[PDB]
Amino acid sequence: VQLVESGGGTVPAGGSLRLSCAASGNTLCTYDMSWYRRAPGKGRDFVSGIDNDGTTTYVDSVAGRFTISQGNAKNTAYLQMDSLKPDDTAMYYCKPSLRYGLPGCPIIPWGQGTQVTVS
Amino acid sequence: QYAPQTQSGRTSIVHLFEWRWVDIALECERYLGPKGFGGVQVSPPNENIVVTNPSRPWWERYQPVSYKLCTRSGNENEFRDMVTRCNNVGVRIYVDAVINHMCGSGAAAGTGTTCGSYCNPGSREFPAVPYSAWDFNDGKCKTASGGIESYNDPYQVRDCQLVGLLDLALEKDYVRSMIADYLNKLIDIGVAGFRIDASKHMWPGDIKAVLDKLHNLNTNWFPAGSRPFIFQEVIDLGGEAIKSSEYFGNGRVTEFKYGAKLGTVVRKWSGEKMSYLKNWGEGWGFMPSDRALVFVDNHDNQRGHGAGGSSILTFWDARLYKIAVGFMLAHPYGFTRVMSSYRWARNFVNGEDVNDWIGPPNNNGVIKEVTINADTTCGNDWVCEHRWREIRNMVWFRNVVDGQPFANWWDNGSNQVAFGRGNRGFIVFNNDDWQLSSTLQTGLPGGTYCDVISGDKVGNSCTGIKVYVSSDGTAQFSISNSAEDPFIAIHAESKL
Repeated sequence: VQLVESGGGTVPAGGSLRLSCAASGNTLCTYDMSWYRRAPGKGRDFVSGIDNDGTTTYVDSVAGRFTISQGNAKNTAYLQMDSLKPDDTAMYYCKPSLRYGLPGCPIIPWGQGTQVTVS
Repeated sequence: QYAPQTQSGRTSIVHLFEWRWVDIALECERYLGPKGFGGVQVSPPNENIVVTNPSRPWWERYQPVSYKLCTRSGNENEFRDMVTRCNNVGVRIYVDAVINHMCGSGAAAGTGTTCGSYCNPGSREFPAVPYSAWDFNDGKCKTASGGIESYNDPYQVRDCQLVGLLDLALEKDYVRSMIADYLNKLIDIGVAGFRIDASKHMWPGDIKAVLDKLHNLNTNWFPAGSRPFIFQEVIDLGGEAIKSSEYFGNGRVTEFKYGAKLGTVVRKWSGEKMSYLKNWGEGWGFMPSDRALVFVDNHDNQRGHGAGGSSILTFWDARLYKIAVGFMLAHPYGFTRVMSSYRWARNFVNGEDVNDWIGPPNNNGVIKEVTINADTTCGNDWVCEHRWREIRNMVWFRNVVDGQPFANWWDNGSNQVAFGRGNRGFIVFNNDDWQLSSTLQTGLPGGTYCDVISGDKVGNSCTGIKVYVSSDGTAQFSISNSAEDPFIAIHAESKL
C-alpha cells in the first residue's frame, strides 16, 4: 500500500485547486481520509475529512469554500479548494487512517504532502 | 450524533462522578433543572467486578462483568426512575459506555460482582452476557506480554489488553450486537447519548458498526428524528500514532489538548500568558468546535498523572480552577462538560498520592448519600463543584449567550484579558500580580448589571458587585489580584 498525494500549486487569491489523496495497493483495506495543513511557524492542523460512509467534517475557517469527497475509487479522496485566500497558504498533508484492522493492511505514516501557495 | 439533544437553550453537562441514582434524581429536581443544566454524565451503569485489593477503587467500575444495570449506584428500577425524573425537569442523562473490554484477565472466577453474576475471567467466560473465548482478541495481539507495549503501534493499542483488561473482538457482529442491545435498552429507558470509553483502543469502523445499530431517541422525551449524542473518549495530545480525527465521522471526540493547554496558561507555566488566548480554539491547533467535547479536568486526570499531568487544574486548586472553568464556559469553542467530584484522603509519599485509587465516600462499601446543607454546599465528602456560585452562574451565562459571537477582546499584553459574546454577555479576568483598573467596551446595552461571579440578581437588587455600564457600552472595571475571585462576568439576565 502506498500513499500518493497530488494537486499542489500557486494560484492568486480567489482561485481554486484540487488536492488528491490515494492509499492504493490493497483493496481489502479501508482508509478514512483527513487533510491537515501546516503554515510556516504554525502547527499541522486539521482542515477537512471524510470517512468511508461519506460523513464529512470541516474546520470552520474553510466551510463553504472547501469540499471534500470520495474520489474515483475506494481509498481515494479529493479536496476541492475554492475562493482561496492568502491565509490558506501552507503545506497540505493527507493522513489516511485504517478503518478496520486486518492482516497485512498497514498503518500509513505521514507523507510529504503538497504545497499550496495563494496569490 | 454531534447534537447534544439537551432541551433548547441548555448548553452544558455535568459529570456526577460515582453518584448513586437516587441522589442524581433528587439533584435534577431540586437543582439541575431549575439552574439550567443540560444533562448529567453518569458513571458506568452496568455490572462490574468487585476489587477488594485495594478496597473498592473507583476504577473497578471500568471492568464490566455483564450488561445488567446493577452497581453500587443502584439497580435497574432506581436507574429508570432517575432517567425519567431528570428528563421530566429538562435534564438529560448520558451514559459512560464501557464497551472495549470486560474485567481484568487476572481476576478470580466466581460471583464477586456487583449483581452477583458469575464469571471466569481466566477462561474468558461471561455467561450473563453471554461471552466466551472466541469473543476476545487474544489471538490477534502481536505482543509477548499480551499487553500494549508501544503507543506508536495502532495495532497493539487496539488489539492488545489495556492494563490487563480482556479485550473484546469488536469486529465480530455477535459482539457488536450484544453491545448494541445494551445501548438500545438504555435508549429505550430514555438516555440521550453516550461517552464511548477508551475509544482510542477501538478501530474507528468497529465503533461506527455499533453506532449504526442504535435506534433513535425515545419519543416521549425527544422529537422523532433524534440520533443519540455520541462523545468518544480519545486521549490525543499530539505526538502519537493515533489521532483524534480518525473518529470524527462517528460523533464528537474529547479534546484533551483543551484542559492541558488551558491549565498551563492559567498557571502561567512554561512562559504562557493569558493574553495568548486571544485566538483560543482552532487557532491553538484543536479539533473543529463542532466535533469537540471540552472540559478543564476529568475523573482520571484530576488525580494528576493523566492526560496533561500536573498542569491539569482541579478543585484542589479552586481559585485557578474557577477562572479556567469560567473562561471555558464564556468562550464559544466546543460543547462544555463540568466536573463534580468527591474528596479523598490523599497520602503523599515521595511526592505521590498513593491513595488516588480511593473510591467514593462509603460506609462499609455502600456509597454515602449526597447531603445538602443550607449554604447550598454538600456534605459526606462530596465536593459538588457544580453548586459553586461561580460555576453555576457561568453555566447560566453560557445559556444566556447561546449563538452570540466572540467579540470585544481586550488584553493588557500580559495576564489581564476580557471578551464578550455579541451583545448578551461580557467577562473580565485579572491573572496578573497587580490591580486591574481599566475602562472596557462590553458590547452590552447600558444599565446596572449584577456580577454573577460575586453574587446574584435577586428581585431588583444585586447581592454582590454591581457593574455600571454606560449607554455606549463602556464600564469601569477594578479587580484586585487578591479578590475572592479575580474575574467578573455580566450578562443580559443579570441586568436590573
